[PDB]
Order: sequence, then structure tokens, then C-alpha cells
Amino acid sequence: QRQDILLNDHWNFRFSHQVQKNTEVRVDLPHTWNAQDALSGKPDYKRGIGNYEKKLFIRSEWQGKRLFLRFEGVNSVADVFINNLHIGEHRGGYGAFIFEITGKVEYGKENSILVRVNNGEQLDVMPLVGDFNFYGGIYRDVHLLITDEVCISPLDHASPGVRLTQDSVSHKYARIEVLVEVSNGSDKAQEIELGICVRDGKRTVTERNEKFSLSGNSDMQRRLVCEIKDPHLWNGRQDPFLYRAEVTLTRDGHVIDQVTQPLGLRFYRIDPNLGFILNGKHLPLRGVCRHQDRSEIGNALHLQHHEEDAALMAEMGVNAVRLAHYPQATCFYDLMDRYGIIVWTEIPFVGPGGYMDKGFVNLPAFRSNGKEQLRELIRQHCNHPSICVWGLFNELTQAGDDPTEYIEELNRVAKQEDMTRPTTAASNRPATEPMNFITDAIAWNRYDGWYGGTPSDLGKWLDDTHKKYPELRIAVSEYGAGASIYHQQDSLKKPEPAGWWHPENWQTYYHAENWKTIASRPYLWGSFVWNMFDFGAAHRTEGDRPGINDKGLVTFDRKVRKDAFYFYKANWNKEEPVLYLAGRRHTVRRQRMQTIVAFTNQPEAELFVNGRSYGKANPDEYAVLKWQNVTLQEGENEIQVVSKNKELTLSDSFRCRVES
Amino acid sequence: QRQDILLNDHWNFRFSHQVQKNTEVRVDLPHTWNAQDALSGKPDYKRGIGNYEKKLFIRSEWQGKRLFLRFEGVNSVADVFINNLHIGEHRGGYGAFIFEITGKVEYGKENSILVRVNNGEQLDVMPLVGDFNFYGGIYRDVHLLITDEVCISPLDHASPGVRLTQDSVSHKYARIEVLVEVSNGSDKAQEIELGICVRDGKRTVTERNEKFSLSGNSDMQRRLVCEIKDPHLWNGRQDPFLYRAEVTLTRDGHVIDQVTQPLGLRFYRIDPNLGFILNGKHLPLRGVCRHQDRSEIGNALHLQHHEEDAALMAEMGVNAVRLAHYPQATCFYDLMDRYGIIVWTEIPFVGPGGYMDKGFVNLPAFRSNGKEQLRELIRQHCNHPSICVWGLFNELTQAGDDPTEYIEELNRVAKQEDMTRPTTAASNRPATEPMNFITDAIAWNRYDGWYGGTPSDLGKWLDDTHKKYPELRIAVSEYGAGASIYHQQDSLKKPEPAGWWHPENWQTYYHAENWKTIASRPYLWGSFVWNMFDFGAAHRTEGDRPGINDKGLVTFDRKVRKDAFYFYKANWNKEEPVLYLAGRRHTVRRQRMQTIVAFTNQPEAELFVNGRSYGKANPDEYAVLKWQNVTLQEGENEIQVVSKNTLSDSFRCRVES
Amino acid sequence: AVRLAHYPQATCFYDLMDRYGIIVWTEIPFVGPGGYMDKGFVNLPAFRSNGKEQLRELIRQHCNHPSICVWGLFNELTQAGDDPTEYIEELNRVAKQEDMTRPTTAASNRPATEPMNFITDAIAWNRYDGWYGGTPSDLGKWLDDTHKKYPELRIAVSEYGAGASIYHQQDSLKKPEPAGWWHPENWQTYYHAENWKTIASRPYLWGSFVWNMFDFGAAHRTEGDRPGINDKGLVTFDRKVRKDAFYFYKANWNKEEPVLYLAGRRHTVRRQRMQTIVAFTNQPEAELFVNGRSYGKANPDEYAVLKWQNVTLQEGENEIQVVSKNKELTLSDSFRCRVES
Ligand SMILES: [Cl-]
Ligand SMILES: [Cl-]
Ligand SMILES: [Cl-]
Repeated sequence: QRQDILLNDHWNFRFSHQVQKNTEVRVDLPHTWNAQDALSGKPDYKRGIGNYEKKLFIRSEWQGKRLFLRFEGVNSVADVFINNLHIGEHRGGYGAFIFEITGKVEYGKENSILVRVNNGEQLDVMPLVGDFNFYGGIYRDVHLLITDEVCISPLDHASPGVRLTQDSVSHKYARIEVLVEVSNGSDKAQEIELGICVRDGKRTVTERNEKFSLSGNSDMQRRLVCEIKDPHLWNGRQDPFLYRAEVTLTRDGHVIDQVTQPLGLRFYRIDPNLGFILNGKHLPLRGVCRHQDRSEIGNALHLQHHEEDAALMAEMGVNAVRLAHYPQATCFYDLMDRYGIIVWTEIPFVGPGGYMDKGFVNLPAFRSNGKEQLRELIRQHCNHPSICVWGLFNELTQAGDDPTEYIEELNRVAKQEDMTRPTTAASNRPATEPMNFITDAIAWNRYDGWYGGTPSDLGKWLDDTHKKYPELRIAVSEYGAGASIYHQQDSLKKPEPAGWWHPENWQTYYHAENWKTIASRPYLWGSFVWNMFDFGAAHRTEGDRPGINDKGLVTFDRKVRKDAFYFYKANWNKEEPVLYLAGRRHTVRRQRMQTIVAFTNQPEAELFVNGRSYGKANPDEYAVLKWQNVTLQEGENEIQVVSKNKELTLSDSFRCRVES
Repeated sequence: QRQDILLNDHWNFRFSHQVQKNTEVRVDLPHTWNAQDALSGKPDYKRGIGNYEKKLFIRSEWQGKRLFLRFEGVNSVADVFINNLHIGEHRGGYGAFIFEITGKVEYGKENSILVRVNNGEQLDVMPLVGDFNFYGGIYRDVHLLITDEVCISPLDHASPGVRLTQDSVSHKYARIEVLVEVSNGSDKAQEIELGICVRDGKRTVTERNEKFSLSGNSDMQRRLVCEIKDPHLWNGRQDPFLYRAEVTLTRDGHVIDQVTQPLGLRFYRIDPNLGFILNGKHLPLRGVCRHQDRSEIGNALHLQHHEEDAALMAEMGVNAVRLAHYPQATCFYDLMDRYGIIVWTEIPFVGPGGYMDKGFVNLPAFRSNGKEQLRELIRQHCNHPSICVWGLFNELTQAGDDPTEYIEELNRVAKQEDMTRPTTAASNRPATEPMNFITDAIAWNRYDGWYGGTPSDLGKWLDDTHKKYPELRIAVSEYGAGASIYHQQDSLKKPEPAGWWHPENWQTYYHAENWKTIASRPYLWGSFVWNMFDFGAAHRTEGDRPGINDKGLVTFDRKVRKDAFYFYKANWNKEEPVLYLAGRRHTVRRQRMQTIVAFTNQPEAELFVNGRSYGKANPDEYAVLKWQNVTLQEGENEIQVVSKNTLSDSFRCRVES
Repeated sequence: AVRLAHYPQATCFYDLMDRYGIIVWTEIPFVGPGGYMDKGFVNLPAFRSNGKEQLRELIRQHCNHPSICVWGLFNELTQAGDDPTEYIEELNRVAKQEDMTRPTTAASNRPATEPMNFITDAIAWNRYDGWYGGTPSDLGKWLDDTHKKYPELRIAVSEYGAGASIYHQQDSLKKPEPAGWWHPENWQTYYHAENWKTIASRPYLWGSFVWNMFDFGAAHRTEGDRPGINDKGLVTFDRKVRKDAFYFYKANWNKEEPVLYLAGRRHTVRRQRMQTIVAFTNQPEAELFVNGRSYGKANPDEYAVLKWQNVTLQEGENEIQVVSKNKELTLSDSFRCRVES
């Protein structure tokens, strides 16, 4: 009944700095204008105003309906015009936002949609700093909504208008409360029927409907309640079961409007000594971090790109994700729902880390806008079963303008919006700083063995902190190491992090030792690898090219899994057979005697070097096969590893050459 | 004695796009970071955040005083930090602004000022568009103000704290209402003597004092009424007389704070049919526009630059100047006060003109800020006798977000702030548009004979408008033509304005015809030339080099007066001898036959060509000497002109048929 | 005298030197790296054959100009790497085939021992003692040392100079850092007064050449008051403003146009109350008036320098005027000035 029309095709664009006429060029949404300058490594890429114009014919039959323009993302600040009259402004690059254009168009005519987008710097719109790209543009989809004059309202913070809250969840019973925004845009009072039907496919599981009166040009909220006995729980990747919940408005029979949403029922708690308990059973959060960009296109992502990023994490055995450092797309939360991957999602309250300036500036506009951004985050995505914590900052400092007061304010805003999920944060503060003690959970970013030290520093630090504050729920927000797939060398030696040489073997070593450190500590409720993918950061000058943070387990184009990916796949994915030699891309070696390493989830593998066996071996606790003192021969070599397990015979091999 | 310490020397600077540490460099205020990229013709010059830091030592003997940071101009949005703790933001690149730091520093030790300056694009801080450059930075002076704990307050829209309102002026009597803001920063009540002394050189002209008690931590506004019988009126360039008004705070017989302000007394009115009448006598307003930049340095101007601009204007006989398109430097207002030049100064409410986008966006942060800039402009510069009109917009359009109500709102704000001067605007709308009728006076930007048409079209349009709207007080806000000193040709032909060829002879022809049109029309209360000076406009791609609006009478480096300068000088300056051949820069000619033109304010001159006399000639009504059918030799040629009353002028050129 | 760096210039400018009477050193663009990277000489066949063509072009094109008096062969080459010393000898021989009436010379930055300093008939060195390292007095000792070691060389100073922004001012005379963003004007003034004293006491120098008459373009530079400018001119890059040191030379060198010029007119905000007040004149006397009060008459020293020590300025505004009377001609100069602390 209700209509949702994609508006991405054929816009006109120009930069306000192109001040002459006839300078517009065709673009097609999604779109950023920084996919070339920023990705090329230019730190001063284009940050300012871009102008999108669309011609949209408003049909006559649409008069008497209600028309909305929903934007799923526009970085950073957007001003919307209909036939060149301002209708609204939205400040924030990552929440969806909406405007009703029912009273603003000429029915039966072409009309003009004009979106003036600014991604230039501000001190009053988070994020203010960050180790990533602030791609400017309409980089997510744009939709025309047409509904009945009486509808389930899409206007409240661009939420769906249906909000599904879970309490009393057990293996035996669950209670769901359903908050519905209903809007009467007619001049007449209406007697409507409101109904909720929760379904398993096409089988009704529960159902309640309600008749009530609503005056003209008025909206009110309705909160229905229903129950499910012996509910089918959403249980992570073991069984990511999903009800669909349909809320309908009815009038004289026949549906007049409909909204459907996912319902995944789960209970869980974060235990200071046991970690994360999902539906009564402990669950390691084997996590990675993910940014929303890609090679060549920046953050103008299409559906298939989200799907592919999800598939690669699923393949590696990921069961948790931190979506850094901002609200991300509905269809990615969808995929995490459907795969059973637990989600940490946060507002863009990002501090400087090792860089300059601040993530917090004590401006009324900044503080206020931040609260609206956190309110957008929760109201737009709270229905997703995969979301399990709400994150409030990444790497703020207490020096200069101190955000501790404001963070406490944000924490309270989160609880007003959602009591059912803990808050968390990603800190790089000494443990004594108050801001580590506000959120329900806390976590630190740690690079022991990359930005200085050795991996053993990590377990000591975490052990000490867990001892001094026994009630903290500690996790590793970030840990990782740079790696170019074209940087190879025989020996493990710690590269300079800020230089043009990130040899792949050190990333491998780093994650091996670090996962060992994490896996020995059950008090950590999760760990999150920085990062799943290389991602654009235009100011970086390191690795094999500028403009890239190269700590991904997979390359920026999603083409090449680095060695470390297969290390995590050996450990985390016990379903697909894995047998993978490390260092296949080290193809020109200077030593004759080497240490060979493979990763497997098989019980046993045997190494062969020019057909000459070097023995069977079993992986250690963390899936690592290792043969020291393997003599290669001058010139060409072939290195093959083989494993048999009943009918399952696996093989991996590569070639290489030794010079001197 | 109140202390005023310049803080321009040695600051640390880095762009915020320089994320890495140790990337600061030294700058020395005044400073912009767009003096290289914008003036090189880069359309997307850097519009973003730059961070200035200074270490400043807070002396122990200042504890117990008050301490003010006053910024004369920072484009466009500034946030100021004391020891990295925010103390306020200012939105707007051309008004002065101030923040008190008394309670924000550690006395006796080093402190740090951090000024985070953002010239990035905004849709809520005028100007949004404009044919000029938005040079970012702290491009005007920065002072430390030390005052008594009870002081003449510097905090109200960064005003001087003293307002000199001329409520009645005549050749016999002037009455001046003085408004002084007094601040008590003490925790105890204070009884203080407020005094004002109006001085002529050293002679006290009038004097008024009063005693009151001001309670602790309280601000108050006093209003003393001064009178001057038989006043010495400030009467333009004929006699730019200035009294000095010294307001002082006394306490138990000792002066503790002092503020002096100009007082130039005058009355005037703008007659619909007769033009501008100053102190009872008609003045043609012979005017030019002026921007606050210069080659190589952008808008990071010094005093000598202001002074050289003013002198060049006075040399040409200017007696009115329109300061486009924004509040400019107090120091340049002082100059016009002292020369006697009438000033038109306006808020940066600038529309797109020939270009894209809008001068107005209907959102409340834009409306709010605009009223604040208008209040900033009047409260900060109202004590200059040169400022005679306040302008509200330049080239706004009624399409899209209609700004007409908002301009009515802005008109009422200026009347609230200053009833003694009329409002004006610079329009490019058809006379039908309602926005033309809000301000007391109105004017139009017109380029008949440059952007299409012929100069004769100005008079016809003006005439038609005066007849249709006889109550309008009409002036020409802009008229002008582009020229490069390096584009020369034999004959007069109209260039394509958007092209790379702007021959000088066209600019000279254009101005001589347009002045003729203006000079005939006394109902114009003024005319302003676009522009006195070539200026920066990064998007321009015309003339002899990109990034330059070249409709100036003088070049961007203020080195070379174009031919048109000397036309106006001979018409407007009858005190300095002028005799000047046009076309000396056209040194390679293709025709033997020539029309030789010169400008003069002598009663006659005689032309010589390779020594041969072509005749004594008299100038026309517009100071133009012209000899037709002048016959040049192939090869080298010397053209000379002489007058006696004994002036000479000459240049050499060669002919290649 | 003018040294046209570093390349053949326009005929009309050669003409202008002919007509003023200025002696001209002009040269081929055989320019070395100086303080930068890479080389002026690469031992390619085409490079060498081209260089000869460029020198025959130079001489056959401008030999008629009488102002040209020496022919320059290189600037700041180095012997490290591809040694050009042979190829310098060829060019000098080409010069000799092309023209016998003028000596050849060069502008060196090599230790005096290097052979490439003895090929041409005369030789000069670029010295920056007191700007790039050292004191201005190091220049005298080196020249005399060199003159004593090789009494046959015909030694000139092909380059000496110091950077200055007219917008960099200060109270005291401190050696700035050359590659930094701060070139105060008082230092360039000091540099030239001291270096000219060193030059003018040494008659065995057949000439000296200020680097440079004007600030010139050099995109790579990041010093002084803006990027991309070599700011050692005596006059700005727009030929509009004469820096202090220009007037030190005009007083010294131009004894026909009267000069009376106070130094430091652009330093309009001082921080100290006692000042040394220096002026340059070719008049015989001048009197200094500070806020209308005489600080006495004074005579210029041998190098046209008037100095009044221990000048007391008031806090706030100041007016500094110096005035000369020579029979008919009366000269005055003044500038305003502000003291804060
Ligand atoms: Cl922060
Ligand atoms: Cl507009
Ligand atoms: Cl070399």
C-alpha cells in the first residue's frame, strides 16, 4: 500500500566553488566527491559545499497522500530546498534524517529537490578529528515516501516509527513492548485500528490490535504489549533466529499503512570476570572492526559491498564487530542480524589519538548536536538484535576542554532511550581517568608491539587494570598492526610504524601473540581487531602508499586476504577446513634455512620441501604449525603442506626462489 | 593609565589538516593563509581551520586589574582558548570582537592563547557568496587591553564604550548625547566621577561631569548631554575639522581610565531631486569603491597600505568612498575622518550577481548572525563623522529564499542603533522589486557598456526610474570597466568581458562616457566607481591573469594608475596641476593616423608630434583634449603636450604598418 | 657594475647598461647546486655540445655591447661526482676563439685549492659570512688569506647578501636563522654596512656584487615572509619599496642626488625606550629632532652613517625627524613610532 521510491538516479552536481553557470555534471547516487582526492593521499582534500539538484515530477494522484524525502546519510551538514525554498537543515554525517514535502510541492508538475551539502570543518559537529576520511556527499540512498494521510509516522528522528523493546527474556517467556508513532495528517478525526502481528515466516506467533480515535492534524504515541512463551531465541551464529514484526493501521477494514521490522529475542549480560554471557552461556566475542569505505569509491557503497564485507568476516569466523567510528547503514546491521554477529556501534565522538587538536570542544552547539546524534543512533537502529552495546566515544582526552561531564550527560541520554543494552566506550586514557568509569562497559585501544613495546606488555597491562578495578567490564576496543602485501623479508624485525615499510610477516607475528594474550583472559568480554579491512585515511604516509591505514586483515579492495586473516580463520572457523601456508608472498629470499609456518584447524599436517618431507606436526593451541631449520636450495623451491583426515585430504603450496 | 599592548608578534600556526605533531610554523600578525593560493587564481583555495597559538606572560602586577583580548578582524569563525580551555566563539569575519580573560589566566606565569580560526564555507554566516576572496586568518591587529577594575567598558559588541550621538546640528548650535558604559569589576561598591572634555587642539570646548556610586560587579550606562555653541562643522574635504572627545573615569581625585573618540559635527540630507546636501550646501559625491586587499599580502594589510590607498584616493579628487562589501578597518575610517571623505559602509549581505547560489538562506542562525553583524558595524564605528550611510545588502535576489522581510527586519535594527544616519543599499533588481524601497536611500550597480549595451543606456534607465519613482533617492552604487595595463590596441572596440583581452583604451572610453552621464544628473546623490583598485577574486579568468577583478583605476599593487585615474583626477582635482596623455602604454601601433587624447585641468594645451605643432586646444566639459587626424611617422615617434599658465607630458612609440 | 645572473639577458637591457655606463658581467647558465641537491654538470655528450652552443650564442649575440666587460663561465659548480673541470677548460678555450678582447671569469663556491678556480682570467667567490654562518669579519680574513696564497689571482666578490622582509621588524640586532620564517630588516642593513666596509678597504678586489638588487622568484624557498621568494634584494620583488640597505649604498655611491634617510622607519612598534637612531646621508651634517627636541648635530662617518646613541623615547607616540642644511638645499626626513614597554 505504502510506497518507497528510490531517488538515486540522475542528479546534477557542482561545487559552490564553481561559481559560474552551466558547470553542473551528472552524478548518480550514492556519491562522494572525495573518492579521488582523499583516496590519493591528499591531506587537504575538498571539504566544503556541494550542490545536488534533482527534478521530480509530483503526480496528481499523489495529492491527498503524504510525501517524505528520507536521506540515509549525508556528510556532514545538509540544507534541503524544494523549488529553491529552504525546508530544513541537518547537521551530522551518519544518522538518517527526513523532511515532509506534502505541503511544499506543486501537484501535477515537475519540482526541484536541491540538497546543499557541506563536509567542511566545524568545531560544533562531531566528529572533529579522526584517523579516517570525512567523505563529503549524499553517500547513502535517498527515498520518496508516500503514505496515507493517517500513517505510522516516519518523522521521529527518521526512525521507522515502530520501536520494539525486550524485557524478561528467558528460554520460557519474553515480553515485547511496541512503541508506535501514529500521525493523522487529515483535517478530520479518524477511528483507526492499530495492530501488531509477530510472525515466523507466515505463521502468526502473537497478535494484538486496538481501535482508537485520533483527532485531525494530531499525532500521538501508542505502546502495545504482547508475549511469547517458549520463544525461539536469537543465539548469535549458533542460531540467528529472527521474527518479523508487522504493525498495521486499518480503517473500515483494509490496510492503509504498514511497517515491518525484525525482532530477535535474546538476553545477555557482561560479567566482570566471566566475559560475555549470551542467553545463559559464555561466548567469546571474536571481534573485528569495520569502516564503511572501499577502494576507488570511498564510502559511496552499494548493497553488494556491504554483503561482501559481511561474507568475509563470516568466513574468518568473526562473531562480533565494532562498527567504527560512527552510525552505519541499516543494511549492514541487517546482515549482522542475519549472520548472528554481535554489534558494537557508537556515535562519532572521536578524539585525536596520537594526532593534533581535540574531539571535544566546549560549545553549546557541539554538546547539543552530540545528544541529537546519539538520539538518532538509538531510535533508528534499536530494533536490530545484533546491536548489544551503545558506544559513546573513541579516544577522548581530559586535557584542554574536559568531556567527562558531557560524557556522563550522554550516558544518561542513552539510558533515557534504551535501558536494555549496556553502554561502552573505546578509551586510550590511563585507567585512573574518571571517563573510564561512566559507561556500563569499558575497553581500551592497545597496540603493544606496533606503536612501541612488545605484545607481552598487553596482558600485563590488562591483568593489572582488572586487579585494581575488579568491577570494570574490560575489553580490547582495538589491537592491530600494519602490513603491506608487497612488503616481504626473511626475518621478524619490528618495522617503524610511521615509515614506508610494513612487512607482512610482522602483522602475522603481532596477531599470533596478541590473540594468545587475549585467549588466556576470560575476564575480557571481547576483543576487536583494528581492522578487518584497510581503510582510507588521507593523512597517512606509511606502508606501500600514502593515504591508507594498512592494519586491515584484508586489502582495501577486498581482493586479498593477508596471512593473519587465515590465522584467525584457523582459530575461529572450526567448520570450513583450513590449511594455509604463511609467507607465500615472500617469493625472493636471501636465506637458505627458514622457519616455515602454516595455519590449520586439522589435527595434523606434514610439510614437503622440493618433495622432501620435513615431518608431520600438530598445530599448537592457536592453530599454528611450525617447522624450524628448513633448508631450502639455491634458486627455485616448492613448499607444500598436506593433511589427511579420513576422506578429507587438504593441500596448500607455493613456490619461491633463494638468492644467496 | 589604561595599557594597550599589540600582540601581533610571533605566533605558532598549523592547519588542522596537518594532523601530525611538530607541524607548527611561525607567523606574524596580521596574517592570512590565502595570500598565495587564492591570489594565484586557485578557485578552491583553502577554506578550513587554522590554529594560532601565542605564549603570553601574565605579570603579577596585573593581578587586580582587568585583562581584555580584542581582535580587530578574524575571518570568519573564531574560537578562543585560554590555556586550551574554550572561552567563546565569534561568527563573522569583519567586525571586531572581545573577550575578557581577567578570571581565565594564572598571574605571574606563562599562559597560552589558542585561536582556532575557520574560513570554511557556511550557509549561516554572511557573506555566503561574493565576487571576492574570503581570506582566512587573523588578518587584523590583536591587542591586550589592561584597565582598572572599574573601567569604561570595552565589552559591548567590542565598541569603544563611548557613543557620540549628534541629536541636533546647525551652523549655530550642536547638541551631542554621550553614552558611556561603565563596568565595576570590583566586589565592593565604588563612587566614581565620570567626565567628558571636548577639546580643540588643547582648548576645552565644553565639559560636563557627574558623580555616582556603582555597586560591585555591576554595569551601568550613563548619558551626558554636551552642547557646543557656534560649532566648527566637519565640512568634507573643504574643511575636515575634528574635535577630540576625551571621556575619563576619576576616583578620589585621580584619573583611572580614559577613552578618547573623534567628534566631527555635521548635518546633511539626501534630497530625492537635488542629491546630497552637506551642512546646507550641495555636494556631488564623486566616489569609488574599495576592497581591503593588495597584491602578495591578501587582506593582511598594514597601516601604510591603508594610508597609501587613502592618499591615492585624495590625489584623484575622491570625496566619497564606498567600502565594499563589509565593515573595514577602524584605521581606514580614521583616514576618511581626517581627509574629509564621505563613507558608505555596509554589512556583508552580498548576493550572487552574475554567479551561482545565494546571498540569503532562510535559516534562523543566518538571520540571527546578520543582525549581530549589523549591530557590530554601527556600535563599533558610529563615532566616525565620515560614515554617512549604512548599507544593508549588495545584489540580493528575490528568487528562491526571498530576503525581503529579513531586509525590513535589518532596516529596523539599524534605526534602533542609529537614527542620525540614513540606510542605503546596492541593488541589481528591476526597480519593481519591493526590496528596493525598504532603505532610506537606494542605488544600483550598473555596467552599461561593459556587460552588454552602451553607456547611453545608463541615463535612460536612470531617467526612466526617477520619473517612475520620484520619491526614490537614487545613486549609482557601481559602474566600471575592466582594463589591463598590458592590453593595448589602435582602435576602440568592445572586448568580451569574460575573455583574456581587456584593452586599456576601452576602460578609458567607458569611464569618460559614464561620468558624462552621471555629471548631467544631479538627482543622483552619488556615484561610486567599481573599483578604485584592482582586487582579488580567485574565480576570475579574464584580463591579463586569473584571480583578479581588473575594473580598477589603479593596479592591484597600487603601483600604476591607469588612464582613467587621470581622467577623474583632471575632473575632480582642480588643486593639483594635471596634464596627462592617454595611451602611453600603447607603444607599438599599426596605423599611421591617430586620434591623440589628453586630460587636463589647465585651460588649454598644445600637442607636438616629432616637434611639429598640431595646435593649441581647449578641454571639453570633461577635461578631455582631443586632436584628430594626427599623422605619425613610420618607426619611432615622440608625442608631447605642453601648457602654460608650465606643464609638459610626453611618451614615445613606434609605428609598424 | 652589474652581474647579470645567471644567463644571457635581453639586448635592450644590455643597451640600457651601455647608455648608463654600467660595466656588465654576463654569463652562460652553467649553474651549480649551491646548498641544494643534484648537479649543475652531467657528463653527457649532448650536455657538453649544447653548452658550447650556448656560449657561442652568448658572445656572437651581445659582443657589440661595450658595457659587457667580463664573460662568465659558471656559478657554484662542484668537483664531486662528474668533475666539470676539463669541460670548464674547453668553454674557456671557446670563449678565446670567440673573443680575445674581454677576460673570462666565474663565480665559485669551491675551496680556493680547486683547479676550476684558475682556468678563467679572473675569478670571484660567493660569500655570505654573517648570514649563512659566521661573522661579517670572516670575509675579510678569507679574501686576504686567499690573496696572499695566490697573489696572481684577480679576485672579486661575485655574491654577498642577506635576506630581509620589510614586514619583519624588531628592537635589537640578533642573527636570524636563514631558512626560517623570520628575516628582520635591521639585520640585512647591518650585514651590508659591515660587508661593504670589508670590501671598501681591499683595493685588490676588482669588484663586488650584492646578491641581489631585487628580491626574485625561487619557488622552492620557504623563508622570509612568504614562500617562493629569494628575499635578499635591496628592493622588493615589485620594484615598489626600497629597503634600508638600498639607502646605505645610495648615500655611499650616489654623490649627486642628495640623500638623508633614517633607518628603521618600518619598525613602528618598539618595546624599549632607549634607541640608537641611525641615518644615511651624503650631506655634510644633520640634526636629529625627537618629539621636537634636538639630540644635536652629527657628521656622517666614512660610510655615510649618522648615529645618535642613547635616544630616549616617550611611552606611546613618538616623532623622529632628521634635518640637513647645505647652502641652498634643506633636507628633512621623519617617521612616526610607538613605544609599548
Ligand atoms: Cl578530546
Ligand atoms: Cl540572494
Ligand atoms: Cl656541479
